[PDB]
Amino acid sequence: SEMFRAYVLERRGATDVVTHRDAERAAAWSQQRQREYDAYCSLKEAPHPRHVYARLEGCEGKIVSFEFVFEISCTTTISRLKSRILDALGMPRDRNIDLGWYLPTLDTCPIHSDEELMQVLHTDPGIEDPKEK
Amino acid sequence: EERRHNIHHTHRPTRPLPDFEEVFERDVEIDGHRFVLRPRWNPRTLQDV
Amino acid sequence: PVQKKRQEQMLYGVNIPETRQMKFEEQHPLLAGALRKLEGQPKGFPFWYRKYPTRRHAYEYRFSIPVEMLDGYNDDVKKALSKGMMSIQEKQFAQEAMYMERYAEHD
Amino acid sequence: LMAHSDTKGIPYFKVDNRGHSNGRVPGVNAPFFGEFDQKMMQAMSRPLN
Amino acid sequence: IFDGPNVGITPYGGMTRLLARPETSLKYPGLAEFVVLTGASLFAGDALR
Amino acid sequence: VFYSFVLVMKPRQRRFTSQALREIGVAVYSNGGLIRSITNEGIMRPYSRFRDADNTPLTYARYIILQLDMGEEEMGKVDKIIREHQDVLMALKLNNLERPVGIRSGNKELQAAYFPLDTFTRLEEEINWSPQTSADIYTQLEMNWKEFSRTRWSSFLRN
Amino acid sequence: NAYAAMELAAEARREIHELWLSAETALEREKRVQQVAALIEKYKLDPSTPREADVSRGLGDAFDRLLLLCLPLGKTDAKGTDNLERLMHLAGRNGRELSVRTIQHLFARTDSFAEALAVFYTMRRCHVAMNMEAYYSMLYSLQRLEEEGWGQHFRNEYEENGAPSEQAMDFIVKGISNALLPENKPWLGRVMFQDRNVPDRRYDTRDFDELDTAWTQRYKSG
Amino acid sequence: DASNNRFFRGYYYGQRELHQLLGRPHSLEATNADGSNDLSTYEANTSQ
Amino acid sequence: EKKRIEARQMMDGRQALKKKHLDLLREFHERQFFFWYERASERLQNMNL
Amino acid sequence: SIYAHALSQFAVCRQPWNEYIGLLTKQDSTPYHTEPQEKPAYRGRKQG
Amino acid sequence: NPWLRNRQLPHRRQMEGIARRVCFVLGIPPSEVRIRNLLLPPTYLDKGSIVRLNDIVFRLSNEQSNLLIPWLTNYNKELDPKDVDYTALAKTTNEEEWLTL
Amino acid sequence: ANHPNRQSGIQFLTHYNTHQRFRVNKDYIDYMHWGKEQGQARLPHRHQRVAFDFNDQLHPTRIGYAWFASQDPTFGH
Repeated sequence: SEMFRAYVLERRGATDVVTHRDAERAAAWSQQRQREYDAYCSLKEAPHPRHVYARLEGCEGKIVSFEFVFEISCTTTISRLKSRILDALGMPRDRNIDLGWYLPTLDTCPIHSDEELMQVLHTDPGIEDPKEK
Repeated sequence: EERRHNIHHTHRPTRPLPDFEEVFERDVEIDGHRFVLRPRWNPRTLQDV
Repeated sequence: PVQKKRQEQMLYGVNIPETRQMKFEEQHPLLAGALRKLEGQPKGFPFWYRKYPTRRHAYEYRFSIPVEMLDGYNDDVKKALSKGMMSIQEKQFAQEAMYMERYAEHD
Repeated sequence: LMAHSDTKGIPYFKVDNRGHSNGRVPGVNAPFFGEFDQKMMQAMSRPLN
Repeated sequence: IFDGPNVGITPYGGMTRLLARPETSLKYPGLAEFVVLTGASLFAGDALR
Repeated sequence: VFYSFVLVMKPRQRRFTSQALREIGVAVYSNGGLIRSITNEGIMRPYSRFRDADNTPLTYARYIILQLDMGEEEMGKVDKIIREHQDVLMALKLNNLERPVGIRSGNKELQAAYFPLDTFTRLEEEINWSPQTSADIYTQLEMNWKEFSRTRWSSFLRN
Repeated sequence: NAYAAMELAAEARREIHELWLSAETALEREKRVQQVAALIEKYKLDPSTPREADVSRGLGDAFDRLLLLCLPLGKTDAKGTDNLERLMHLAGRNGRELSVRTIQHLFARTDSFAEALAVFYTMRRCHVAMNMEAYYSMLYSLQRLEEEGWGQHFRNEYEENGAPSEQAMDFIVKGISNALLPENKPWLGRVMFQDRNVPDRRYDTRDFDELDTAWTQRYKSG
Repeated sequence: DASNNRFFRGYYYGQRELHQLLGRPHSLEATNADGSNDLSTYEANTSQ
Repeated sequence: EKKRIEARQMMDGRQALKKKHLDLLREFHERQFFFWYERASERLQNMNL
Repeated sequence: SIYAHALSQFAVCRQPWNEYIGLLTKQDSTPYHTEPQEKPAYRGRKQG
Repeated sequence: NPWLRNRQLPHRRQMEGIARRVCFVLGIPPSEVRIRNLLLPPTYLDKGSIVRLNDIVFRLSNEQSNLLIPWLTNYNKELDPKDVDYTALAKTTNEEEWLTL
Repeated sequence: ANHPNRQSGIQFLTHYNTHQRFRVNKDYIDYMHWGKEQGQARLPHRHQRVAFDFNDQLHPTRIGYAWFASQDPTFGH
């Protein structure tokens, strides 16, 4: 309730004006929160060094593993990862490859874009047998 | 579950219940092909027939 | 004179019978044990929920607020949710809930 | 305004029991397989057996 | 689905005939062995052609 | 609020205003009730001249807002106490503050069916908006929302 | 830059796994607690640490097993409850939501009642929005505490006797007298039509590991 | 009685009273020839 | 006699079921109580101020 | 199905008839779509 | 009651429970415990049921049983057609629990 | 029926407790503002109808697409 009783009367230039007494304070607040949002997002784009498992869909079981660093600030990153995967599978780098996310819920997604891939890295912490280091 | 917890479905039953381990053979390798799970045929191979 | 006594006894206030506290302690001795450890301290987990099975069951304070939920708050708030602050309609509903509870076969 | 809370809503809290009153329903709860009958033609028919 | 060498039995239902018509040998030589040996699904387009 | 009043009062010397408000307040305490806020406002010019106990019409009057928690029985007593005081020109009473007009109409409330405790906690100022309120409070509101929701449990589970 | 933070975070999770895979009697309650505090203060896992150079970002899934590595709270001080609320606070910043699996084993880790309340309160301070999973996992934990108490009592009186009483027997059969969320009517404890009882018993480290390793094998094969 | 004689199975005066008395559930158009949807509690719990 | 034993079989079934329905209703009320407490706590926090 | 994947690779999806019939070239097509106005209804024996 | 059978034999959660409760009280190792069900026909007792009562529940080799219970050889009673299905029970979904027992 | 308050007629095809629509004490109708979409103001609203036409749609089944995954991928709502 003590917000609504916080208005006030100032004279700006030649004319009378009703303002919030606390308005500037709330502006500082909201601005700071925005800057923290910016920190958070810029930090989700920061280099993410994760261990990559990739399972080729088909009757031939083959699983490729390699350590990959994801830099999601400047599409090209997805194609880098796909180029690498194909390099390990023993196939030409011109294969049209659909990447997909294997969820801990045993579901599956397509990944069409880098901005999405970042979100996949951030959202899945990974599921790992710690015995295997 | 029934195979573990129910004596009346296991021992000398009215009607038979299948055994997973008996139907399937785990981890098979046949001429370059790796099968996670493959069923048990008495002539196991196409050569054996 | 009897009915008059019933309304005079509704007006000034009702009360939950210690009968309910008793059967609460005998039925769910663990929960009552917990509440018995925690008296006077503010609780973030409502252990007392078995004592009040229904919304209607708690009449001692307004808006069906159980007693032991008021532990960590202001005494002003405690007075503002008290019986003295009920409307008359609320008081009727109180008397009704108390009696309904004493004659009910289950909750 | 008056009711706006930091605790998320009923759906997040999953307060409710039951669910759809008919239990498992191919359209609503479970998945739907096969074909849509938009006219009621299969839905009222007489068992020939 | 004309299968069942996968369940350890020979196919039934007479579709064998359809697969052996001299027409099928003309249009899709080898298809008969493909579907009878490999349990494999044929669809509307394949049944039309 | 549970109850509120708007009291249009005669603009007297301050000692008198203070005596009168002490009388109304004590009349509320004796009757076993609380005062959420006693808000003062200035001496305003109303749209209608009021006559006082002297039957002398008045151009100006001091406005005073009461917000009370009582029983509905003994606010009859406080009502005819306030209205019968000589320094009060007019008093209008709001009893609608617990169930105001904008709620509980065809499941308008999401995730609850008539939660009464939403509008009781609140004061009159946020149930009924004053004219000066602008889009600016939409800002403040949320800094007072988020902030609150951060510190509440930690403050409560202290003691 | 933050690539360094992630590297040092790799060494971090290496030694977290190092002490998690131990899981021995050589690691006692006191020793585990102070070893954990040692890790936190080594790698700056306090909420005071800035957003960048936050070590807790690059702990995949080692975060939860580090988290429930805190849980049984040794007998020295009430200091213990802080280690926990440091870790959780960081999650709050980072954005990683706590899995219900994780907090279920978290309660399953609790030794006494005051500790269970300690946990629930702690994640109250940590701005966790309480769900039905929260409540039911807590209740389950209380129930298994009492069941454990009575189990202790009856094995105890069986020891000084040599043959069980009938009370021991029907306790064995129907469980706790007048339990909340009981076994004989299983349809109560359910949330979202899945039964919720993980917390009704203790788990070793190898149990946890069993489940996720199972998951991994399923990926590598199916 | 009600099985061989059509005048007994008239519902709204004879049989209605009988079912009210015996405590069977009853209605206008019922499953059983006489007035009654089902057995009473006594008839269900006791072999006569 | 046969009709009656199966009649009371069904009756006992139904009465059992409404016992079960009773448990479900109790626990529904409990659930929405917890939720109620989550909101009401939050409001009284504010009223403390 | 624990194992059947052999078939899964040469397996065939079902074809998109809904949008194919949607996007067929039509002879009522208009550069800008206008919803029809309301048709006359039956207001009862006195009104028609 | 063919209605009331579907519940009667314990839920898996109850078997977990009983198992670890025995583990607490008797001091038996939780590694090796085997807890099983045996449910017998409602109104009478056939050969099958008695054989799997003698053989499994109690461990009795054929000769010590034939010693102890001579009459089992002459006892031929088997399930009537009406009573065959007492063993097979209705499988009910978890979203369906409000409807059927 | 020319009597006022009897104008709503005899409809059996309603869901109310009388087949005489004008003795029903539940829903009193509004002759001036009603019946844009239903024709006459007497007749039951689109959502309460217990009788259905040949070429008219019947009631929607309420939900309160995920479950069509087996169907035509393009098939909309």
